[PDB]
Amino acid sequence: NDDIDQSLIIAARNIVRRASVSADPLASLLEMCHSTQIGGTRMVDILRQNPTEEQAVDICKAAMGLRISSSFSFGGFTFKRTSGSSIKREEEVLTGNLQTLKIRVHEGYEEFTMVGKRATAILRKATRRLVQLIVSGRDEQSIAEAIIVAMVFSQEDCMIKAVRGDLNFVNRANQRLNPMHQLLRHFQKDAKVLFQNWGIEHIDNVMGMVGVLPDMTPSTEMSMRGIRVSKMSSTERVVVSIDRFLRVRDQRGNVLLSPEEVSETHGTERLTITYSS
Ligand SMILES: O=C(O)[C@H]1[C@H]2CC[C@H](CC2)[C@@H]1Nc1nc(-c2n[nH]c3ncc(F)cc23)ncc1F
Repeated sequence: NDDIDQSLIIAARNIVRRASVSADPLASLLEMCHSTQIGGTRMVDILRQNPTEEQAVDICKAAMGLRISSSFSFGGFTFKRTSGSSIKREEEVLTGNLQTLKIRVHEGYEEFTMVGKRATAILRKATRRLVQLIVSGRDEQSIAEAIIVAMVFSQEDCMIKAVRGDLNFVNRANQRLNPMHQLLRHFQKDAKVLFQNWGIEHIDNVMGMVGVLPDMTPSTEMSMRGIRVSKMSSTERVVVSIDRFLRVRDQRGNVLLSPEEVSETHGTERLTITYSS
């Protein structure tokens, strides 16, 4: 039933936002999920039996020890590893404003699939290197957003040095964002410099694959390095941890979800959401 899911998501998102601004968001979130009711039934009972995988929903599921999708969310996009592997190595890099950031750099060749509300992509990358990106979204803006995420996700030096400012982004709870999100929010405010310094190259026009330029204009002759455009599976469930501030981590310690990665809501629920604590 799609009506339950639509309302569950709407409820989950509101709960995570309202909990995130608490002193102990995890406690606050557990209180809200126990008493809030969707269409009569208690929410806890829905999470236990509902198959929906969503950022806010999987946060709530994780909060009560339920298995969730191994995939992780970054910049709104759901990354699933199709091939390859990497390992973590806390490096320290230098931005284009001489600000130092301690970043978890991933070493190894990986293949991914990015999925978003308004764009998808296949992303090949390796140690601080974007090999290939085949984005395919709704329109210009939705596709640019997907490329910005890919560039920041790649951890390439040109992207790091493309920073032109001091990164002091905070969240609803007025806490500093972790490095990778600091970079992301900066290049979402304006990706002008990022796209210039990324670099262009000559492309060999193949069907479907169309190139794109730093101004977001196509070309069958030249495109940006590794980035192509186009037009148009199973789920592994795994145990996950959650801490005070609703940061969900897999066993290997990588942040799968956080309040920072939940979308905004439309708030036209088909079922009855009574928010009790
Ligand atoms: O590293 C983390 O703790 C999180 C942070 C928020 C989302 C992202 C990006 C940073 C990351 N989560 C995860 N990242 C990765 C990953 N694999 N290969 C990568 N290359 C660069 C990168 F940058 C992250 C990754 N694999 C599993 C994850 F679960």
